[PDB]
Amino acid sequence: TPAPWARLWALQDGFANLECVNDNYWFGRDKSCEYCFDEPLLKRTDKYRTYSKKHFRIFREVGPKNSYIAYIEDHSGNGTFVNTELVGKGKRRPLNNNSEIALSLSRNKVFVFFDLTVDDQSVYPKALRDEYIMSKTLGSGACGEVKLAFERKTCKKVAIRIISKRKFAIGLNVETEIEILKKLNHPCIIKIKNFFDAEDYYIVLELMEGGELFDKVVGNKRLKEATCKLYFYQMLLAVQYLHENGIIHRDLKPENVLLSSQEEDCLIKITDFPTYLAPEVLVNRAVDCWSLGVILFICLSGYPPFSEVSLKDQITSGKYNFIPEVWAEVSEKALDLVKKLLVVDPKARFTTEEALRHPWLQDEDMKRKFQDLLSE
Amino acid sequence: TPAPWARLWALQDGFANLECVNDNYWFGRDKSCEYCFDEPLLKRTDKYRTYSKKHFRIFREVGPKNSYIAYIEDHSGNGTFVNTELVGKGKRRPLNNNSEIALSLSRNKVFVFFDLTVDDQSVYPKALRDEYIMSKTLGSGACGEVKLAFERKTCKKVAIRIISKRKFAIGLNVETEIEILKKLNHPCIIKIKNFFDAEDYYIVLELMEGGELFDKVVGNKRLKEATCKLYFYQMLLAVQYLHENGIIHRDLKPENVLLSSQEEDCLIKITDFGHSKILGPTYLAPEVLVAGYNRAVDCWSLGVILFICLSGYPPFSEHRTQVSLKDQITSGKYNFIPEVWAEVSEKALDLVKKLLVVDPKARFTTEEALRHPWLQDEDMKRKFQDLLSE
Repeated sequence: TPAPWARLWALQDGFANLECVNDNYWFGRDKSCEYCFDEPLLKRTDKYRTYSKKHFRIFREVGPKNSYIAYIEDHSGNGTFVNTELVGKGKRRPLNNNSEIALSLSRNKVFVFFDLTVDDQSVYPKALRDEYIMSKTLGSGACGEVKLAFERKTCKKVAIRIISKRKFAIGLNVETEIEILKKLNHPCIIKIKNFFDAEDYYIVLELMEGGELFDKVVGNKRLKEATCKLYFYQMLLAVQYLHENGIIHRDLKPENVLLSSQEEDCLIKITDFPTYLAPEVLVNRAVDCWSLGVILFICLSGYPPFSEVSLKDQITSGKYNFIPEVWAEVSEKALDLVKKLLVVDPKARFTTEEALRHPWLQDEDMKRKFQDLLSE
Repeated sequence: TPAPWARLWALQDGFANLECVNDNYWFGRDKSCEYCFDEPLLKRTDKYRTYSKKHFRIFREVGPKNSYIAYIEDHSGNGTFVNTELVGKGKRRPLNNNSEIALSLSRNKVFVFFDLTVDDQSVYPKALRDEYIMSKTLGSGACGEVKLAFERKTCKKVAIRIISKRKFAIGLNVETEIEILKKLNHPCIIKIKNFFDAEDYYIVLELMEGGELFDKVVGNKRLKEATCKLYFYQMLLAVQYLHENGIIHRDLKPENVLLSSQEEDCLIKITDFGHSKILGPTYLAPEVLVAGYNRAVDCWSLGVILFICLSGYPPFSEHRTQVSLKDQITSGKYNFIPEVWAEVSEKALDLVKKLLVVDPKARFTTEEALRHPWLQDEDMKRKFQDLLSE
């Protein structure tokens, strides 16, 4: 009934392949061994007599996070070698995937071990795997694991984020909340494509092939002012839409402003509902507006307005780090808007509506560009 | 020169095992194929003629998180089957580890594919792997990945947490900060066993075999008052030590009170205190929901951890009638269920109350807690001392 957690592969003929289902396997000549060097083929060998009555064992054990770890334990006298190195008499070590087991001699390769407790797709609710193929981890979010997946038949990439129900289990909520987000229909917002419920919550989301605004801005590179304008415009529309649907972001940053292609001109899409923390929080819509200011500052300049006395002191006093050499090539209007957005007092800070009316954004050409991309 | 990213395993004799080094492999009868069904052994077969000139390909591709993803693409007419299911003519799909490749017939198993992009040792800085064997992921922290590891020779379990230097790369800091935490020497605090620096920061920490206080307290189970007392005593010593070394926790909760074995009586160890400083709510103090008093914050937290330990439920929760969680906390009216508390001592309840006081100036300090009657148990104190010998 149970699925195998490991395959052992015989390298020399006169050895059987093993598929590990039980928790423990002894290898040796002894009749009592779960895996016995007894096959009358192997018996005529002289190196056969180099192997011990009870040579070595492979086994599982519960991992500190309810996981499973495979170990090998050498009990031989002429040695059990793993990837060339001797384990040793009475000694014990973890068994990595694709390990080589040699016996009596380092050169004498016998088995290759494969851990199946990896990709191990049984780990997921069947309803989900019937629909998707779970792939690599894409990152560690504010929720938990976001993993790559593929639609079984179309073979389309999707992102699946995984949150643990154990996380709130001391003393359900998400099910109603998902449906509200699911109804949302706008081309600059991430679509919540699907939703599953097992021991964990799985939330299938559309995957953005272009990745994060962050990457276009890390390493002292900067974006053409017009590209900044395009992106920020879209960011304003996005945030406003959220605000109008009673959602406040609270954690807007380049790593969750997503781009839709490797083309410079393209659709921005927002996700996930301290350099970026508002000063008033360091002491609710204004919060997102401060964030955009920062995102804007970084886009135009290629460096952050506040970096590492304290980072907190700089923010609460609202004296952003202004480098003339970097800003000289940026427009007066662009600089102006940034300043309006980076205002300590939230009652003074520009609102998104005020930002959209700001002169810097009065570009009927880039507005048309945005409209074009919606056709794309 | 390059290491193989996959092994293919021949299931039928008259087929070679393949070790994938190149980015693309075509399988087929055709001479041009990187893997050719041509061996004069295989040629006499009748099912040999069921295979296509250009049957299928296996290949790599760069993944979104700088990853590599292995795909199979069927180009046959009689089919390429993967784990029983037909891929299909012109079709393409990802190749999971331990996949079975059949050809022409579902039953006709030929290859088993093994992905080697499965945790490899060489992804990490050599200095580290010379010392440790990297194992399974233990979780995703406030830092990044915490993984299981083993000391190369002793074979002792350790936890290694991995943080990315790319994370702050827009516009080093951690190196000086680590040394301060490294000097800390108290049995109820996690020891920072070692530290490495490559493209990523690796921080080797001691692994707690008992996991999180959280697990012993989730699902309506509760702990014997004496076990609460043992744990909480240790928690007080731990927090006091931190406070005396100028570190305020700010995020004390069951998920970061660690236990040292599956035995009920055992060492508690605390974590994420400067790990909640390396990067820069049931447990949030009411005053934070509204200088050297920032300590009260940790003291409120312990009251909560204490409440939960003795009762098996939280002092403040979310319910659709009692309005906000914030309202309950700021007004300090914890949810008291007589049926649950009847078996808990008066003194224990007393201390909880002293810790759960809205005004920080009134709240018990850790010194005040330790002098509280509930904790005047010379027997449990001796127990603690015993475990230090263990």
